[PDB]
Amino acid sequence: EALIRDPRSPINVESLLDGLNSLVLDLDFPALRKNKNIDNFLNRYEKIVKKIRGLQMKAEDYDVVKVIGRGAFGEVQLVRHKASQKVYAMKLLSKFEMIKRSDSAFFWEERDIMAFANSPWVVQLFYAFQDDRYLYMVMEYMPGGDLVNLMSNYDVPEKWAKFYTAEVVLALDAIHSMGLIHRDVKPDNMLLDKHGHLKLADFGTCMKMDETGMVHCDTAVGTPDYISPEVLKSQGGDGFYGRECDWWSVGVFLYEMLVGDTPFYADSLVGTYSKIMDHKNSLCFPEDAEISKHAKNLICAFLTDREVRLGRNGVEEIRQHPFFKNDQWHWDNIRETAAPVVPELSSDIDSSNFDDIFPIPKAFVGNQLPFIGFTYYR
Ligand SMILES: CNC(=O)c1cc(F)cc(Cn2ccc3cc(-c4cn[nH]c4C(F)(F)F)ccc3c2=O)c1
Repeated sequence: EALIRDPRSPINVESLLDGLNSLVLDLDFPALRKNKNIDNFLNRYEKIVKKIRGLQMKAEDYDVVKVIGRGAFGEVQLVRHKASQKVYAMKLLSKFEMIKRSDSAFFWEERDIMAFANSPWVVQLFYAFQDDRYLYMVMEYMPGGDLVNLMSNYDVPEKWAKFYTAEVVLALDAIHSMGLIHRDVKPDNMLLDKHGHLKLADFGTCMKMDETGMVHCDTAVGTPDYISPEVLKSQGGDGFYGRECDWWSVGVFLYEMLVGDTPFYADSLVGTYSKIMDHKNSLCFPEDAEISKHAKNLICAFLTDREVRLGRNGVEEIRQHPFFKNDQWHWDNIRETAAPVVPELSSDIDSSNFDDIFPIPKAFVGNQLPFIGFTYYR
């Protein structure tokens, strides 16, 4: 009864119900019911399980206002809780699609981080639940938009980039000191809160480090404009990198904010992938840049090989780069100072910073087994 009480422990009630409910799910097919045992079970339990499924958090308890972001295996809806009228962002992952086209385990870390970091820098998850087709992650909704939309609507001044970069650095470092590497740092994944401050999201790509502070992966992950050369090189086996691969992407982000184009752009993927590997020969600023001395400096210090990449030793040697000199904040209080863009929000459901958007088995498969334990209620 002890381990049962722990919502992190593998055998809490949320888990025990998921299994029982996953069992009925994966067994109630006319083919399989031709086994006596399976029918005996589904007889004794199908009525109760259907009643139970109704009492558990389900997709229907959420008014859906707009789809505000799509993705590889699902979408993110702006939803309002019908019974409590509270407003959340709800990510949906498709069990169908994760099973076929994925490692289909990325979601545990993504949930665990958003449910337990309790950091100013990490989007907070309140509920994880599921049904026969989908995983659901219910999180605080960030009404400021992402840094993509913002760069889309402003001539970003270095004062601002000095602000946003610092917040991303503190956030990546927060994520880091929790043992995790965020392998997919893009302006798409940096979100702005009610007051215009940064929060990281989409931890689909997170990997916990070992005690030596490295990860050993053997598949290239991320998105191509931002892939670091070691992760890109790691696709060929013997991938050994540390958290410095995030600072590479922080580099790409500063470049894109100030220049307006990604530093290793190419018409094709193979072009970008090649341009990344050849970064000593391919990184150049446009002659008509109007980029600062220290700005171009910091960016070049990020976009180099991992052996010599700035931030290798720690976060403290990024903070002290002259690019960060400013009459507007210090490093230990930047989330307490005013943000360069504060969203004019009229309502709790303001969606303005957002643009608009199985087989039946013969025998037993157990397609719902990977998802036992995902349900969680804070
Ligand atoms: C392997 N990755 C996938 O399959 C995948 C599936 C998806 F649906 C979406 C994505 C990428 N993406 C896009 C927007 C997004 C927005 C929020 C969020 C959280 N709180 N508030 C919001 C906001 F209001 F900004 F929407 C949280 C996560 C994501 C996010 O992950 C990836």
